[PDB]
Amino acid sequence: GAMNSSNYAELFNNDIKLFVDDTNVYRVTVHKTFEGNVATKAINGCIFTLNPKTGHLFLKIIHTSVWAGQKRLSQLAKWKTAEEVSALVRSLPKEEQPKQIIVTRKAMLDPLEVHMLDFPNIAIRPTELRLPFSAAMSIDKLSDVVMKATEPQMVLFNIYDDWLDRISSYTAFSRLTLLLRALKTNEESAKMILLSDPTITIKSYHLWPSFTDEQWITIESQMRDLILTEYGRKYNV
Amino acid sequence: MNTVPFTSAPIEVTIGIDQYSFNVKENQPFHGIKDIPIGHVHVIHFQHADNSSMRYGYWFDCRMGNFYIQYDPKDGLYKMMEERDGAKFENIVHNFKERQMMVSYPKIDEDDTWYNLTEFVQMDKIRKIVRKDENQFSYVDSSMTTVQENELSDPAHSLNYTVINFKSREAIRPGHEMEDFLDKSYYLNTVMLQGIFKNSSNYFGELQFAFLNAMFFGNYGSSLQWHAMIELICSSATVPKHMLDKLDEILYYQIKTLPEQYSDILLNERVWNICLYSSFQKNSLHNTEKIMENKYPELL
Ligand SMILES: Cc1ccc(C(C)(C)CN(C)CC(N)=O)cc1
Repeated sequence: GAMNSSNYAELFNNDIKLFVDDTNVYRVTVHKTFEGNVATKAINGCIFTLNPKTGHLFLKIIHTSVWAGQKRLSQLAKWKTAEEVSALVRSLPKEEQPKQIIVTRKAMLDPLEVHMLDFPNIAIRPTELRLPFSAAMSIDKLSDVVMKATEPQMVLFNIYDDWLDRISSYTAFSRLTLLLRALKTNEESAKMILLSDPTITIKSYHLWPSFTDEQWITIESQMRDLILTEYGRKYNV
Repeated sequence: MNTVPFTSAPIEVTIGIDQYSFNVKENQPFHGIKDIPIGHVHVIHFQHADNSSMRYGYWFDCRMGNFYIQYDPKDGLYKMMEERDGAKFENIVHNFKERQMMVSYPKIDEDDTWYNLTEFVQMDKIRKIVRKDENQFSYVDSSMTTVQENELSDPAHSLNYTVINFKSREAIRPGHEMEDFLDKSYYLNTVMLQGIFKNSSNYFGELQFAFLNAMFFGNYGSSLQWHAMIELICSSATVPKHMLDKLDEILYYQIKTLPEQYSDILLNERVWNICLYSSFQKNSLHNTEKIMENKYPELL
């Protein structure tokens, strides 16, 4: 059924599963026309498809050309997402295909179920979690490759960098969701925290800085403080 | 005008014939129903006084044989049977009519209700949905499940309605996933009408039979079938104009005939609001929309 606080450890068992987030597939800027009307200009987007156990991220870049001449773009975006996820699954060897796909927004369920009719044994699930994957475009190198794309392009990363060498996938996912929640609530502060100490660098193929275990605890502490503070500045407590 | 005699009425029972009903006391002399209009299917149905559980009944067409009802005290129900001896049958009927122990099918002359509810319903199609080939009439009851219901347990006793499933490979062409899910015209016109039903008359016949089994027996899977066949049409952008006009008439009379106090259970909020207000055909069901609004404005 739906994924929630109660069945959270299932994410880290040995059944292959993917989270799919479509929040950054169809992206626009809204602007005024010369006549004083409002129009949108699309910008490149991405599907965020993540194995939470391994950290493998399948980042399908959605180039603005896929919207040309199309109507009802927000609805098409859900079907385009579903088409691309279905294509990804079919491209994987059978032993690599997921047993479950968890969508972060319930409106993806019917589009994905229809595109996956050929895979009756893959369960399509919603979640009750309010996961912060929309903030993936606050990760500088992910945002960079999406904005630079001139054609449709599948891009990869281990969103956990090398963390699994030292921590479990439960702990890696918790760190990730805390980082992303922070970036979503106050990107400027969050990025200030992550980069304040010039001596800690980001390896060329890593998305995050090379913190020691001790430095990660300090970092994670600062990210919590931010999330509670912003919640302070928002609600006045 | 044809007749279905009853050997006796040994247990208290509400007897229905089409949209009519007669309430009978234990061993009260209800010996038959006479003056049944020829040219239509009919349904005789029963609800025992002592156990309103299980409405059940028989679909039949008097052109196909001489039929009668006889209570079976072992199986505990009124059973339809065929009398093959024509002289025995006419003699039985004439005696019962002389004692005036047969009620007259109480059709008002102006009244086309039954015709309008059974316009496309044929016995031959009924007998393929209800498989029991040794009989010319078809038994249905409240509890019988449909083929599609059994997929999600006794096959011989199933309602073999045409399986409609909007998230199935039959419904969705590879490469037209979004197109076919949001506009079911391919599924309606090519898969179902051209492929399976052959024409819209057979489609409407099954839709009307599903409704009638839902209404007369509270058969839940029949109600699901009726709503699914409505939804398939309303969710299709391209429907022949004659089918839409006829659908509006069909549904109008079904909504007109529905008991007011059974609307809560027999009408699916989501299908009706979608068909009347959101779907492609939102503007094509004027009669049905007007009666729905004036009779069930709560559902909407
Ligand atoms: C429930 C119900 C039960 C019985 C009937 C009769 C037709 C027999 C009633 N006859 C008029 C009596 C008679 N002596 O002929 C009608 C309706």
